[PDB]
Amino acid sequence: MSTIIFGVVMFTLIILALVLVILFAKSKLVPTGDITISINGDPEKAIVTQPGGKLLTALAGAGVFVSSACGGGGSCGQCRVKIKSGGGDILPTELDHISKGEAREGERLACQVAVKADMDLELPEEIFGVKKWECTVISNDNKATFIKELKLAIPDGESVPFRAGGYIQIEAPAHHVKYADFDVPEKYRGDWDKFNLFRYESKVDEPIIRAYSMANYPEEFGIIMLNVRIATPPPNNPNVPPGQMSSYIWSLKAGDKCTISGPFGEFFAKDTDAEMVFIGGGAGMAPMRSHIFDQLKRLKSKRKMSYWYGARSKREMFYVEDFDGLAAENDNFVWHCALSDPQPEDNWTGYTGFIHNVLYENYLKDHEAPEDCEYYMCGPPMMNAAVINMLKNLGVEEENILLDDFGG
Amino acid sequence: MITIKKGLDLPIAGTPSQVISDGKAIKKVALLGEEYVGMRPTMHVRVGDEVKKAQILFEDKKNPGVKFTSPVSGKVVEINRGAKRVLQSVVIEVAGDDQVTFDKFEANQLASLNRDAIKTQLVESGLWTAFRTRPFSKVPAIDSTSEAIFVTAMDTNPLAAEPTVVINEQSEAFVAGLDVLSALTTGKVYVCKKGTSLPRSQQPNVEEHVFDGPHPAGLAGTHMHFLYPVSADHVAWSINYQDVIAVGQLFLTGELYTQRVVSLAGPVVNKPRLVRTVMGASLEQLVDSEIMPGEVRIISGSVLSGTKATGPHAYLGRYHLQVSVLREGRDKELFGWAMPGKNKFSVTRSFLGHLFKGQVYNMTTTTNGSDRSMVPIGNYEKVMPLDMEPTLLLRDLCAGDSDSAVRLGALELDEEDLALCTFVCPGKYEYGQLLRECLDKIEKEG
Amino acid sequence: DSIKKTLFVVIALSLVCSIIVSAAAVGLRDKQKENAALDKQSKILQVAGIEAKGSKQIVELFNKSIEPRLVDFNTGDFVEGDAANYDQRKAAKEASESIKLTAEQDKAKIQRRANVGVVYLVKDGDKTSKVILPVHGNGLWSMMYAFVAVETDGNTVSGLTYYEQGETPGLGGEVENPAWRAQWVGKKLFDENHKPAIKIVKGGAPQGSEHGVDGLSGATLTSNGVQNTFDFWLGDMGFGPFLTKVRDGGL
Amino acid sequence: MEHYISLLVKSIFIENMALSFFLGMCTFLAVSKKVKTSFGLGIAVIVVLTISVPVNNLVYNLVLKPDALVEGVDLSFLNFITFIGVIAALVQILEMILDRFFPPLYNALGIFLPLITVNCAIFGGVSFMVQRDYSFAESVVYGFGSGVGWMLAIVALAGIREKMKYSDVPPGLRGLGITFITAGLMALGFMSFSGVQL
Amino acid sequence: YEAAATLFYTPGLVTKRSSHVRDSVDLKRIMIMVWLAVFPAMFWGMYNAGGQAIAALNHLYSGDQLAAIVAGNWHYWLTEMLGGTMSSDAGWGSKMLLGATYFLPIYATVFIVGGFWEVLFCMVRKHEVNEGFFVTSILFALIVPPTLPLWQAALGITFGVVVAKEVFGGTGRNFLNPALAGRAFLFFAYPAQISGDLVWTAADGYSGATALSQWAQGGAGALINNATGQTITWMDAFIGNIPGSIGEVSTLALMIGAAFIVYMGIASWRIIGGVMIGMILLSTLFNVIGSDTNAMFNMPWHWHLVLGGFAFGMFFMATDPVSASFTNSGKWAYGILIGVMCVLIRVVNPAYPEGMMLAILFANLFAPLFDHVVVERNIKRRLARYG
Amino acid sequence: LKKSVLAPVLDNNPIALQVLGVCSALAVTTKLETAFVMTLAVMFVTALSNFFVSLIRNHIPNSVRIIVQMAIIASLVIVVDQILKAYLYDISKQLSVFVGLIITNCIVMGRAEAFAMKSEPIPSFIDGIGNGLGYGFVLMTVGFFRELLGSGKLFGLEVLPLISNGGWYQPNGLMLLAPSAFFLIGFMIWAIRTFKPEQVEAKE
Ligand SMILES: Cc1cc2nc3c(=O)[nH]c(=O)nc-3n(C[C@H](O)[C@H](O)[C@H](O)COP(=O)(O)OP(=O)(O)OC[C@H]3O[C@@H](n4cnc5c(N)ncnc54)[C@H](O)[C@@H]3O)c2cc1C
Ligand SMILES: CCCCCCCCCCCCO[C@@H]1O[C@H](CO)[C@@H](O[C@H]2O[C@H](CO)[C@@H](O)[C@H](O)[C@H]2O)[C@H](O)[C@H]1O
Ligand SMILES: Cc1cc2nc3c(=O)[nH]c(=O)nc-3n(C[C@H](O)[C@H](O)[C@H](O)COP(=O)(O)O)c2cc1C
Ligand SMILES: Cc1cc2nc3c(=O)[nH]c(=O)nc-3n(C[C@H](O)[C@H](O)[C@H](O)COP(=O)(O)O)c2cc1C
Ligand code: FES
Repeated sequence: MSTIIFGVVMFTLIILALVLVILFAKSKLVPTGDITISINGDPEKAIVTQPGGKLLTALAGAGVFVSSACGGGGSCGQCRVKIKSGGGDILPTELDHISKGEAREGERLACQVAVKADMDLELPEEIFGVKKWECTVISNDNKATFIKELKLAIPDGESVPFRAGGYIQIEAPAHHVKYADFDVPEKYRGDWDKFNLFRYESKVDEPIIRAYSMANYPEEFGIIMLNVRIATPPPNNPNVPPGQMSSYIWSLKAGDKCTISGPFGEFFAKDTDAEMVFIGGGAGMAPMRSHIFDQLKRLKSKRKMSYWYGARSKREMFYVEDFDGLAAENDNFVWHCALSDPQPEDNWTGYTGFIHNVLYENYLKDHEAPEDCEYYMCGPPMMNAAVINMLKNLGVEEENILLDDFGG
Repeated sequence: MITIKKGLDLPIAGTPSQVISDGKAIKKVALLGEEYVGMRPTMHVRVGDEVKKAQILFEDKKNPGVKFTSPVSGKVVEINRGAKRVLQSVVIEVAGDDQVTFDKFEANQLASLNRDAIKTQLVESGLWTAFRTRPFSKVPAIDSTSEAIFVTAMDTNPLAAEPTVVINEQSEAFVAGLDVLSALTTGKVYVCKKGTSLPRSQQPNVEEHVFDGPHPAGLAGTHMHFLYPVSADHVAWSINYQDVIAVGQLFLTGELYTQRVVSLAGPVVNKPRLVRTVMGASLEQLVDSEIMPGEVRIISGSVLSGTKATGPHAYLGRYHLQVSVLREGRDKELFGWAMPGKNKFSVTRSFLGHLFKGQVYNMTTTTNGSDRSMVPIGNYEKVMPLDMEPTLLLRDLCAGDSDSAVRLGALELDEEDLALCTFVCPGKYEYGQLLRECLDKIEKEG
Repeated sequence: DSIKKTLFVVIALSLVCSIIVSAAAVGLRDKQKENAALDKQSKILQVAGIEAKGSKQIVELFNKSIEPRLVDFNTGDFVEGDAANYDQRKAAKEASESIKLTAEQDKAKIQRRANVGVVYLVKDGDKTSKVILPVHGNGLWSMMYAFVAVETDGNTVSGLTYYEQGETPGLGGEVENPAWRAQWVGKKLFDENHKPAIKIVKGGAPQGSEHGVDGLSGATLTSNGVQNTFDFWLGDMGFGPFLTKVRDGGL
Repeated sequence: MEHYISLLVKSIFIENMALSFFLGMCTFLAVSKKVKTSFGLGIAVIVVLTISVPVNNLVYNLVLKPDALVEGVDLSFLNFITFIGVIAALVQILEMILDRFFPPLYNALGIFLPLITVNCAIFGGVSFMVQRDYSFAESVVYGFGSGVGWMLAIVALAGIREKMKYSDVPPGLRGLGITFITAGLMALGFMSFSGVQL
Repeated sequence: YEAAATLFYTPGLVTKRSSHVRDSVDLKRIMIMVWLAVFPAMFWGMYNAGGQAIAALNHLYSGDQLAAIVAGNWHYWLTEMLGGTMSSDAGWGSKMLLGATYFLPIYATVFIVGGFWEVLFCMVRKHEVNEGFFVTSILFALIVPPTLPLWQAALGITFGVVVAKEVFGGTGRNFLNPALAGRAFLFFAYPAQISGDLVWTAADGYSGATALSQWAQGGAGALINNATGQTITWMDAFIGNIPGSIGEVSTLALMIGAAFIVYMGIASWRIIGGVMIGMILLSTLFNVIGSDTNAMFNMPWHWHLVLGGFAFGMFFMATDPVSASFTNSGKWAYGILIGVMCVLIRVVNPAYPEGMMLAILFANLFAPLFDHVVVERNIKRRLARYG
Repeated sequence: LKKSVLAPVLDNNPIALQVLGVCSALAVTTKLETAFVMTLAVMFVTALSNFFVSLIRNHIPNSVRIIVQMAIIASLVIVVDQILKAYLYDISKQLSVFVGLIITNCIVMGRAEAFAMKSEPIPSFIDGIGNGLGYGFVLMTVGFFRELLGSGKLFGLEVLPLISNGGWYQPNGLMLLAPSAFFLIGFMIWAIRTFKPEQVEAKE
């Protein structure tokens, strides 16, 4: 019995002694002092936080969204920051995302940097322009059998500093929406009723964010135009849940308001004297319209231009009036379109099949310098892969191949 | 001064007689677009266009400002493009004697010209493409400078010509080119040569260095490894002696000088010798009625690092100074691998051939075996005079470990620095392609 | 004040864990000791030739038939003490209770011998039929421990079992083979002059030999180990004087 | 002096922790990819083992050993908790020291730095020391030798794995399985010292 | 058959890239040359095995007992049926025949089983079957006792070919010696059949130790051939008139064979010299230290050379290019380590009388580390801007 | 429920995919009885440590998290050791140091840190049981081959009559040494990743 008490006392004493030693060592070694961070060279808006923690969290608290979309993971980005002091160490986890040629310039991922000492950043000026507007929807009318156009008005008359081809960030809270409430004109409801898609419904639990390219160009002041597709489960896998934000965006009625952020963008045109070739299909119409309108009307460049668009059926074509007007007004721009698998009722006359095949057969097969001109594309992965392969086969270098990408 | 112990002088048959004679008439010349590393051409001509000597044919997208010009006056007759529309050659049919002209200077003024004036003249005339850069063996950017320009006044390739015979005819032009290079260098100019006498330049920048030994002793890679080790921070420029003569002639007479003196030799050449030709000449017409009957392979350059001259590529290379011709060994022999070959060459002592000193072989284009994994019996160490671990470096290249290859010294090498290693590989590997792939990767993502 | 909470949590958790650990460790101590005691007793019964199954039967038979005793190696006389709980290995390791052997004496390569050893007397009644001697020595890979039971004349073996050898199975571990062990019964440890005479014959022992035992096939180093074990433990530095007393009839 | 030299060589070669007792295999197999990373991890293991074995020797001989504190009480059932607590505290203190003074090594093996508490080699070394009843100097020498042997084994495995950049392992074996087979062959080679008793 | 043409003829291929001429040597010739270099050792091993067996048989039995013994063993009565004899006056032909009836079945089994495994792996992986398995199989067949069971030989070759070579990608892709890996598998799996006094002479009921075992027991005075009652001399051990593994006995024949491959540049004289240096150094150190209880302490280097499998390993198994170091400086260290380990295992390890295969397998683990040290020094020299 | 219990058997096996608990696998797999007892002990300890760590997860301070977790684990292992010595004396003797080394078994600490510290008690208990089953799968599979081919026995019952007992089978002596365990685990991983190719590691 006397040994049980000894065992208890010795266990407690040994554990307590080890804990006290660890605490004393921690007190003597770790700094324990606050840190100061300068977001750039050298605004007065220095940030003072406690030691440790993630640099991404510190910037999010300061209000400079990187990114900062999810606060971790490093899955995608557009999650990079520039450092000129403090964080001079190199972490092995950043090399597989940052190339050797650009790592030496002092660029690091925000979600990887650790706040152990005072550091100074070199963020590009564009980041500081990020802020939100509570835009009011002008209209959300339907344009195709699976696509709608959303137009927004900036409150208080504020104008967005942006470059043609940019994209915005859309943020909405949790919601529950049924597909039966969609305001889809009967003109496009034939396939909807054939597939009985109105029976679907969606549920969201927490606020969500997404990115959307804008169909307007700078001369259109105070208006943000977006082209949105319906995230509908495939007929092969109806049991798959539908989209989380596309359903709410489609159900959204005119006159409502939401919060958008940005703009952001890197899919800008190059300032050369060479020809421009634009390729698109379905929802990709927004960046193409932005680029074409900007280049033709605002810049008034004489560079040769052309646009090639792919559609499922003759019912899927929109902006046709604007593009025909542009072609008539300017001899420097001419556009063509082809139907992948139109219905017999379309009574279509013209190019058919894949847009990439049509383009190669009609324009590039006879072009004298396919590599000289620049290629801009945005569309479904099926089209994108074929177009990339065809251009590589023709010998076009990556420096002249540019595209917008989406996924999930 | 410097003696190379490791190497190999290939005892191939048909060695040229070092005497210069007039060559056969040439009707077509071409510029080959695949022999310039990293070149992406922008064509400035089209089939049927008349051209003058030194007129621009195309530029480089990846190297702004560099011009590739016509060696002769005539008409563009072909523009050959291969897989993925890769440019193969631009063929010009000789006609007329039109040309573009430039400024003239006296021998006194050459050593004291502006680097900018020299650069503009060279670039405009198209002679700027004679230079190459270690690492990556690319044409220098027109806005860059190098502290070391290496002149190659020796040739140790098998069946190669004798630089002394050629230089003695153009001593004044050689000296003028040396003066221009001394003005252009910003460091020193290294004239790497053999133990015999050559015309000298009085400028203190120009230094003559003597190399002795078997083949690799005559390579710019070896010369740099021994006199100015190169790396990412230190880059040297390389130019051969005939290009130096061309530079001297350009700056002395104000017009491009496209003459060449190559060696036509090989086991199947009836009368090996040196012949006067023109830059980018047609090898098909050059070797007409000069070879024995049968199926033969014509090579632009040495049998160690040349280019097969077939069809669209049947034209003299830019950096090649010899034409090699040898038979095609498609024969199959019973137990040929087990014979006690008195007529079989090898750097190992497993054949009877090595016992007959001075023997000369009628070598063919055979791979004496099939592809296999590397079993390092120590052949590479016998032919590599540089301070490297050849077997480890080659295994690194084969595995594709570019970072470790750079650490082991890949940045100092050209495809022609591993020709002997490819030669003596029991597994029949070809390390030039692997080295080029690794260098391309380093350049692209570095 | 984080420190207050961390100290409180650590102390409470330590108390809760320690009570359980200590109670478990102290509750099972007697059974843990009894398990080892039973394991020891089983081997002695087996070598003595008494069949026993189960802990109850093992304990009953061991208490009925066996009688541990302590022996002074130098003189072979019995000594008083707790023979049941004596630990000869610890005694040998201890400097106050052991002697450091010399190269000329350390035949078996044990390097140390306890001053007092323990033997077990097999009794079928008032008289004693056998005495069991624990012996050990170095093999090729490890130290090997065995029990040898000798008749009451002090010359004739009745059985031998190796209970801890750790040699190579099939080659050196054959010391545990029942067929090999059965060869020892009837052999005589001493000759007419009362000197050790056990022989581990290489290549097989003669027919009907009274001193030779077949050596292990292909395991001459372990055979040498066994031979050295017996050469030492039958000598003057081992059970020599005690076996002399037994032969004279002091058992 | 011969005693300690023999003990050191025995620990390094005859009783190699990695390839004779086979302890610490999880990290010995995971972190063998690069020679210099293995070198750093082995240095850390050396430091931890050398510091920890003698400290546990002192604690065991002063408190836990039977009859050490009071006549008739044996607290040997606290061996596991005492050993693991000492090892964990030392690992944390070394982690803070490396963080403050050695950012290079800290970032080199930051992920596995806290995982050397669970390395079976250190706990096994402490247990073997307790069994063998070493003195203080013997404990120091034994810990140092065991750490050095573990470092040698892991560095050799890393060298082999680097040499294997030229291999053509089947997809199913690529990685874990081939590393297991390699370690088995290494143990086969290390069996040369089996019969040596030192 | 298809395999016939692809092994007897040459591919008839040409080149495709910048090196338009190639060396005559190839892997096929290299491997066949190494395979031919062990023929004298193989033939002497057969003859010696036959001679030892006949001498032991006539030492043990005679007359009707010998007749019954020969009638009861297929080796013996096949030798007699094919024109040979089993009497004391048997000639070199009879001894060679008796040795052949032991060696040939082992070699055939090893070849067939290992070839099956190699072909299976190469066909499934869609490679081209290549040489070097010839060397592996012949060496494995030569480094085993004459009495090894055939199923054990099959298991050993299976382990060596599959676990050590094919699983890493085949020839040129491994890091360990395949033949020695198979031998070690046998060593540690069935030690009773590859050690002791009952396996090194193929005579029924005969027990006898060999020179390494006898020296460890009683020094140089214990070297006695009990079959003939004579004393083993240095010349006997050098010529190969001693029991042991089949092809290891004749140091003279092994030297004759190795001289050719060393001259041809296939084997590394650097490795051989390193092995010799290490052996001499450690043996002389042991001789100087001395011992009063271990007779192996006073065995000189020239006796170390001619006993056991030292010469065989040094000449033919330590020179495997794939398992060795890839640097000239590292080869010396590799060889020195092999020699030192061999002598150490011979002397201070009482469990094993010989240590060649263990030493080579140990050095196979550390060769890449020597390469690492050398290459790191080279890289530092380069960074100093001296190439 | 069965998802959390059965995933660590083949989909997320500790030894074959996570590389945890290799030492005991190499050590205690020469006899099926010792392998089985080790499997049960690891299951018990991991389940209970997960349960308790999850119970008190909110109140553990970051400064001494390792100390708290290892105190719980070591207490459980000490109790298990006492029970084994009291009731399974022979098997405890055979295991020797590896009963104590359960504390440093990587599986227990990994599951405590990765799951229990952020999950609920019952889920943590189930996760511990599942990981124990996954560990035992490899333990028993290796032990079966090792024991059968090294001693011709299963659970101590003679299956192949040995040559020394008048039988026909000669046991393999390499099956009683670690290299056999290394090779067996390697080939088992090969088979698993052949039947489930999604686990194949990329060439990079
Ligand atoms: C920079 C950028 C710009 C973009 N611009 C545009 C644009 O201009 N126009 C446009 O139409 N799109 C654009 N997109 C695509 C973007 O993803 C849109 O938000 C798109 O409409 C998807 O809508 P969502 O996010 O509501 O659907 P999500 O739910 O994010 O994705 C839909 C898919 O996820 C599946 N899914 C949803 N919930 C679950 C679940 N719980 N489990 C399993 N599967 C689930 C659905 O079945 C469907 O397959 C852009 C993307 C990026 C990155
Ligand atoms: C990858 C990890 C390691 C893998 C290890 C694999 C081990 C595989 C073991 C295979 C089993 C072989 O088992 C062996 O088979 C042969 C087949 O004749 C049996 O037979 C053999 O012995 C008998 C004994 O009476 C002889 O009469 C007979 O001529 C002989 O063939 C052996 O007695 C048996 O021991
Ligand atoms: C792997 C292996 C293990 C061995 N184990 C033992 C052993 O445990 N005991 C033994 O006596 N011999 C063992 N030997 C045999 C010895 O090495 C030695 O050959 C033998 O003792 C000589 O016996 P002999 O005097 O009859 O020739 C083993 C051999 C090998 C290869
Ligand atoms: C290449 C080679 C390596 C060998 N390696 C070993 C070894 O490591 N251990 C061993 O006990 N025997 C080994 N042997 C076997 C011995 O050399 C020899 O055949 C045997 O010892 C003969 O009996 P003896 O030991 O009495 O001389 C090897 C043989 C050869 C040919
Ligand atoms: S924080 Fe989400 S990718 Fe970086």
